[PDB]
Amino acid sequence: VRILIKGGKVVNDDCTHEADVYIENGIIQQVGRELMIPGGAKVIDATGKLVIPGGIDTSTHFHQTFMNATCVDDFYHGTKAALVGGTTMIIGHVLPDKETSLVDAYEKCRGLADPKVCCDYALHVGITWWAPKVKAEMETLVREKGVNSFQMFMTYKDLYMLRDSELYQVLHACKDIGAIARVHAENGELVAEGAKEALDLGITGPEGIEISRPEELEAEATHRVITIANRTHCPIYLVNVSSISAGDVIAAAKMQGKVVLAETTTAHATLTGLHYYHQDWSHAAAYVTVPPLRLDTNTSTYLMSLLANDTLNIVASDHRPFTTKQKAMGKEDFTKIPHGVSGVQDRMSVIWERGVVGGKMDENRFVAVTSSNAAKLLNLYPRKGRIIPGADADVVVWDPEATKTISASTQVQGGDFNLYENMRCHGVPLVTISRGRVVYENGVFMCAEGTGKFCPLRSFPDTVYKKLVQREKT
Amino acid sequence: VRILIKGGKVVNDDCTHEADVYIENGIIQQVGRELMIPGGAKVIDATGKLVIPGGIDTSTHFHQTFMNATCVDDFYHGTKAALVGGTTMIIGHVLPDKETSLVDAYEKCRGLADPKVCCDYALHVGITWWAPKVKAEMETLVREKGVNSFQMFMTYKDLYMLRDSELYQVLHACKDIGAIARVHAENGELVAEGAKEALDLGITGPEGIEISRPEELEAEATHRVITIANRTHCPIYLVNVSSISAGDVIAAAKMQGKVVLAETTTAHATLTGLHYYHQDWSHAAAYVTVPPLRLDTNTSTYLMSLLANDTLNIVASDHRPFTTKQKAMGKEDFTKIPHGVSGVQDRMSVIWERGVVGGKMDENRFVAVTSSNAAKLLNLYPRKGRIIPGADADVVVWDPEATKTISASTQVQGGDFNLYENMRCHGVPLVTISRGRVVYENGVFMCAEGTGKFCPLRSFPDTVYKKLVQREKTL
Amino acid sequence: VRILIKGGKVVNDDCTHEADVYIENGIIQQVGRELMIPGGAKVIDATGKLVIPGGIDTSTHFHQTFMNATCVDDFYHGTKAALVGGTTMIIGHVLPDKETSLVDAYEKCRGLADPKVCCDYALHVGITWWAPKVKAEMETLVREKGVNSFQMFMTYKDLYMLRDSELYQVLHACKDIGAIARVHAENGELVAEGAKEALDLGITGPEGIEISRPEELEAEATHRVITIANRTHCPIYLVNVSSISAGDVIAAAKMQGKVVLAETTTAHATLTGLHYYHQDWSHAAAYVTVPPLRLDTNTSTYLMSLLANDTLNIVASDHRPFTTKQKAMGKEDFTKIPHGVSGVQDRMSVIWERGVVGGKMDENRFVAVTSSNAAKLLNLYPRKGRIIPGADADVVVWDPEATKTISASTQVQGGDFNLYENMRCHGVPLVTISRGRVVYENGVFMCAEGTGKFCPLRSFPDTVYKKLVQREKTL
Amino acid sequence: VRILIKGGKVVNDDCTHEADVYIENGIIQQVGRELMIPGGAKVIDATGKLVIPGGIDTSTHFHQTFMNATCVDDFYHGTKAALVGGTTMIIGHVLPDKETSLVDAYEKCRGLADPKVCCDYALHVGITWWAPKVKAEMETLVREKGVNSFQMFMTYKDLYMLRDSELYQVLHACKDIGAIARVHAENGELVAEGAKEALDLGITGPEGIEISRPEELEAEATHRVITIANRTHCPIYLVNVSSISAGDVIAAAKMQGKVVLAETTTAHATLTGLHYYHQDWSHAAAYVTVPPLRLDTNTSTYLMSLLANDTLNIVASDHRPFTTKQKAMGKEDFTKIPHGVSGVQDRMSVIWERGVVGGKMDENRFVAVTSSNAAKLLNLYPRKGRIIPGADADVVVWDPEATKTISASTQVQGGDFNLYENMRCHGVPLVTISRGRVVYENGVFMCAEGTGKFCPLRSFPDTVYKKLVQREKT
Repeated sequence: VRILIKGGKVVNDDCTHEADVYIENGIIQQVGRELMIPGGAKVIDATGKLVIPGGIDTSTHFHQTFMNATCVDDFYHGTKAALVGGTTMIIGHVLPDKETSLVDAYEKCRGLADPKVCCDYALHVGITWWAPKVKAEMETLVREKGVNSFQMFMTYKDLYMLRDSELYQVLHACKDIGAIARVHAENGELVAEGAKEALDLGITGPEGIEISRPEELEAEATHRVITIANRTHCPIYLVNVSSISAGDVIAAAKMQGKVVLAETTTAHATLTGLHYYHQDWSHAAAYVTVPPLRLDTNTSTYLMSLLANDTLNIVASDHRPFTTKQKAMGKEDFTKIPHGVSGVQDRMSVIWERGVVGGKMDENRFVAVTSSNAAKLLNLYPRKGRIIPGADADVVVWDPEATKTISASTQVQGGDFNLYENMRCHGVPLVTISRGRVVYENGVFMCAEGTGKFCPLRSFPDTVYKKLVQREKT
Repeated sequence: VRILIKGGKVVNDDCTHEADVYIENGIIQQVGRELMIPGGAKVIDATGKLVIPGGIDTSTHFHQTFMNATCVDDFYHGTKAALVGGTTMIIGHVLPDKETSLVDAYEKCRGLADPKVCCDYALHVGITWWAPKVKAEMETLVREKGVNSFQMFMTYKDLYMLRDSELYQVLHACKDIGAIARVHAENGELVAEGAKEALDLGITGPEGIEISRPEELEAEATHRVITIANRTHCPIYLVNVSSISAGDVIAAAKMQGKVVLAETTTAHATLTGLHYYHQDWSHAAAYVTVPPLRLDTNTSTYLMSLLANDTLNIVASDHRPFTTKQKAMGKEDFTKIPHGVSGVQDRMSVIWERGVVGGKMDENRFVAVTSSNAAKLLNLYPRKGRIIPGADADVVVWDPEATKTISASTQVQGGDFNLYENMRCHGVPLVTISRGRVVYENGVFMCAEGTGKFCPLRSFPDTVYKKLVQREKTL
Repeated sequence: VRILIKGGKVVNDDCTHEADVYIENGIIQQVGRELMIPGGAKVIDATGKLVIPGGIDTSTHFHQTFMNATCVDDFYHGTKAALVGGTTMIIGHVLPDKETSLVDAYEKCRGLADPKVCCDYALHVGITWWAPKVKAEMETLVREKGVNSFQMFMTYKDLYMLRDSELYQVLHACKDIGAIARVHAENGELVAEGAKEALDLGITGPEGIEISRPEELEAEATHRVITIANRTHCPIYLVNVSSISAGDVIAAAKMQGKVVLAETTTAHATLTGLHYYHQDWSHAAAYVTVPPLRLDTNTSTYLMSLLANDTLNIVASDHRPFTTKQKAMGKEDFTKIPHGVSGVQDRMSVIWERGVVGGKMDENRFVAVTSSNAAKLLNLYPRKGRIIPGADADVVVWDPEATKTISASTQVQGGDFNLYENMRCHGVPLVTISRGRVVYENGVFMCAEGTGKFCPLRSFPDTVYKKLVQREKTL
Repeated sequence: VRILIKGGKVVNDDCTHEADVYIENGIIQQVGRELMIPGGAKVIDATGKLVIPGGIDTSTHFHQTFMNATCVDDFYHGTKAALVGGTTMIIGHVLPDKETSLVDAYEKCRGLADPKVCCDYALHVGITWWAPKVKAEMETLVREKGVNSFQMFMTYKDLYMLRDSELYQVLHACKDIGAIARVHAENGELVAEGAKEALDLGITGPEGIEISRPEELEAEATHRVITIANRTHCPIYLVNVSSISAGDVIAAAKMQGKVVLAETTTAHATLTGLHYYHQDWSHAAAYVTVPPLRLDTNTSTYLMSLLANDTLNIVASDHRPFTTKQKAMGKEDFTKIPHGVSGVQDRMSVIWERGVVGGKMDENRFVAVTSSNAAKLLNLYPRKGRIIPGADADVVVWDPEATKTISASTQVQGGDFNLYENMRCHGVPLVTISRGRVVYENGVFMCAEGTGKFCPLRSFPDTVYKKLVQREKT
């Protein structure tokens, strides 16, 4: 399959230039103004369009059972939805139950994904308890199974939560093997007490998700894990950053030279918690995730600014849709509403609209936060996240002058609601190319299940570790 | 005993005015310009002097056995040193070991203090472990043993440290019975790992106390306990605040309306951690306390500004002297150097010198940080911490033109070193009056052991709790 | 006139206690529990009530002509409204035009006020231009006309604005004569350009007042004047603090030990700029003042926390009401809407409701922000701002269980709107006493015009300057 | 001239990879692992070396008369010194006297530089007063004379200082033509009063430079000009940032999405004001510049962290050496010591040593702050600041395992002192290539005067303006 993308502007995270792109055998072969190529190529007319690295979504939960509900999208449907939305790689989550094997949970995931994915992928592994067995398994995963990133929780007391002593040991273990420590930082003791107290106060509706875990619980846990990480000399990556208070902690730490990276989600960057107070229970429940969307109307604008200014590095969907019927497990008790929202298909368009069209960042910074920063952290740059010769041919022809009104009735991602219903969004993937084949064009998707491949992720990504390895020389 | 303090300026925390003060039967009877009094009063000449409430020292450790050493000063010597240095009330610590009775520990302390104290006193009670028996003991102490303040530690893993879940319950229990929760906020897991790591690196000298617990450990724990307290709705009182980082956390919280109070020590407000690097091991060890003094040379100036600005409310000595021989338990392993410094006799003069003479605060703010704020928090204001009619006659005649230079060779407090050696002090107590008797005058102390009394401390002090009643209606 | 206030709780800024208060010849003679007094005193029943120092309102504009409109309330009506609302002292503004005499302007004000005031008063003097004649007039005012506070503006380009070089000299001159420098800190060049730009964009409605001067203009000017004051060593007092951004600058400065004080208005501490977008033009215009109320809904809560935390020291009304007809001068051009709102009668009740009932501060902090801090800054403490023997008898019997709802239809202050329309207030003055006479009781005001007196204000108030003496020795 | 650089690692601001580089006719022709090239090329053995974009020094003052002293380095000697130190482009300053023509001052500079420069260069133009004539001249310079950057001062009352009203008009004028506004932000009224007061207090020694302009004067002016710029919608570029207080202002503004960029100097990033108290007057005077080095021992470490974290974008030398004899004009009155220090030759090595070796940033971030960020701001990226095919052949073979001890006795830059005397610095330019010729190798410099060329700088650099032009669409 030989593809010539003609007439567009190549947009990488560093700059934009007019150039044609020639793809063959899964790889970008040439980029330049006037290309000499063999005849017979599929020609895509990208006049007026931007030719960008396909999106890399660093947080997705295809096929995951969580809080007794099973995500509506499996690996085929999730990756299809990602491609239609202009994302060409997904990183999925493995979440072993406490005191169960990390490797078994990883293998189960590999089995669900390998025969089904439409696009390239890799996996983060959840560290949900600690013991010498767990440490050995971390070493195995990094050495043999193409993992370089672990996910920890400071919340979910009695299910997934790690205590300070255990985080210390975890982070020490991650740095010794060159892994990235992702952490969900909310104070789990206080979250547990807050939910019990909210229920006692008769707050049983979805707004309990906000009331029971005010932002100071995030700011506190964020401060604490950054301190633990600085003492262990481990790089720390905060996830689902949701609040001004937490953002301010991260910015203060970075100011002091601490080795801190952070991700937010589309929803936290663009939506407010007023959705929890909607008159329709089902609408309100669809927005329930953690940390929750905050009521302060300035929060989404602030987080967008931080994404533009590199206080936050990366934006992910955190895609974990449930049906209305599954969400309704919590109809009489908000603590049982399963945490999760839809977004894998929405991410690129929503961030283009609120970020770029809204004047918060430019097109190059859009590429950085949707693909290039992630590729770097993943140790896959410039194989991914960059339009250059030699890179993987994961490419999106992006129409910056098309709008689509977003609606659940027209989406292919799972869920009964779309969080961005009726939003007019001015940026559209016109063509999605994955592994050097057109998989989405003229509004039609086509790609066989299992076409995508697992991409092993190598330890010690320079973007983080070159600096750290140098500090420890003294 | 009838006393007339004539010719001075009365300095309270609100303002200064020229007035005489007449005392009888332990109580200030009159304050005013041309007083009509029965003849035969002892007349003290205070012309050129300031008449101030006696110092209230909210943290002292007389007779305490800690880290295998027992504090040099008992309740007689400690309270005498206090009085000579212009402090007329001390609050002592009780520290029951894990799984042992709080009441028994409090009773033992009362037994050691009641016959020995020279000045009024009360006691904080340490909460070092948690269980239903502990909660019942807290209730007993507040309901009938005159306690209204508990001390907890987020550090000293496996000795005194409470875990986060325990601290939540402890703070709920404190606010239910109207107590103040004092907390020593350093991250105890990180302190434990830092010390181990420092030793493994061959850092065994006194500077290990700094290296092993950098200020981020105090800032993190300070932030965490403020957050816990906010969720429990308990007033929270941070102790031994040592760092810019921690002070900034406290200020950011107060900005947000959180119910946060904070104390620092004389040493933290005036000295730097350079002392840990002194060529004499014994000198360095004498400065070892926790959180440690910080190397950042701006630290003491900043903490003094916060005391002036009311980000920090109160200055204490945290008096817990040990000898060089005792300190030498750690000569080859800094983690065994027992934590504690001398200061109960130095506090008023040193804070006067660095605070008032240094231009960071005026004489009225000096009274607030040395007596009045403490009296309010203890529920003893204006009985203490104010020169007014009706108040207890705990009064100091303070000379703001003094010729003193501090030296260990002339102090009466315990310890082989004085942290402030050779410091020139312009403010000193000329006369100390406690319970309406002169106990120190013309450089001579006289007071019989056991003259001081325990002062039961009433729960739900208004200065903290009156606000909290209305605040609760909105939460 | 002899008055006995019996059965109440005395609430000063330090603490609350049950006590009776006996007044004679304009002065509080006794405070205490079972008072021995001559018979035939007027007895006021204060059981269930709080006895507080009367309010001191540090910013009022009675009789002022401003922006081509003349304030609805003169000195009689303004002071009557004050007294009905529980405020017993007002500080008025003098504002001489550029190149005109400060003294003549002060004398004219004294002429308008002396025969009309119902309560005690004093005056701030505006410094709107600079030259040797001005410096000589400042000196005259402080040396013999009882002024100790000057007001300057960093905005109103070409009307009242001082340039940076002039402000430096003005502040040096103020600290030399021991005055307090009040400053309205918005960037006047940017305010001028913002207004022009807003009009050019067709923004002509009242919301222009917000759009044209966003909070960064106040934060920038606030930072700049603090910096100027620090270099001149002059105490600096920020007025009408309106924003989170400005408040954060002030707090950051105080953290650094700068000599900074700050006032806000009732409206800024309680209301938002949403009022500018009201469908009735007249309603929107009634809220127009500078700096404007801010749209950020967290603003008033934050400023109230700063008042509770002492980042802000004092709350004033800034009373300058205009009618709807006067305000309508700007119906087609918001820049001509004269700046000013009603509030002198509302201040005590509104701050009680949002401050004390809201749980942001307690009753004692309420006294500090409404009288005591002002008395200190004015050099009138404890003559005013404290219920003690010897103090002036300016006293309010305050009912903390009141049934009032605020409405313009029942107010006695001027203006067609009341900013707080329909607000339920639990705290109201039952009795107001001024100069030791009852002037308001049983809902009836009675006081003859001119009963109030000018109170000369002495230079170098200790609360600011006593520190500065020692600080100067280190600089 | 045909050059093959073989065996090294190409280090750009985004990543490092092993690759050979082939240069011909002033331009990088190929980059790649195994190159097919015509025979007869000059071969440089870069095994063990890093192949980097040559340094771009955005602030130099060759031939400038300032404070009645004339800089010791002219355009030949300055640019030679730059090349020996691994900097291949310099941006010089034009500073018209108040009420004199901007264009005449630019033309005089062009005349001094064109026949003398050894390396490529361009010029910033000082706006030292304001009137309608000045605005017309700005338009001319941008339209016709290859200027896109103006330098303003908030200090030097009565010589160069602009007042608030004049800055407003200046910044409005700069944004309308797509220029960058560089500003030296110290409060000039307060600086003037502070120097008068210091002298009155009998402080006449070099330490007066600190005492008379404490950091709050910078923080205040920095806050103010950022506010002016935000109101005018003009990009603002702070220069010679020197203090924690000012850095904190810049970081707070960036957090809020304001369009703020900032530069520091080598000396501010690495040295403290204790040098003002040296026992030798001449040593102390050599460090006198503005804003002054600060006494707070944490300042240089903090500013280095900010350079690593992108609070500060760019590091320049601000090279303006004077002799001991010229500095001594201020022997009895510090206010007459002419402001200026040597550094053009030191910059790359000092920042490599303190930045990279000290573990504050990695090698890629070193390239960003020494060349790539500047190229972007200058509208010259990726022509400069990047090793890629098509880029200008301005390249340095950098030895990361060589130390040189810095000493004035061995430098080629001007001045009697070197601020970094005796510093052991572990990174060395082994080879400097400018315009595709070797100009420095085996420790020997060779390049004819006038070989370098003026590089016109085009208006509206995307890195700043693409975002801004979008904001003003609403």
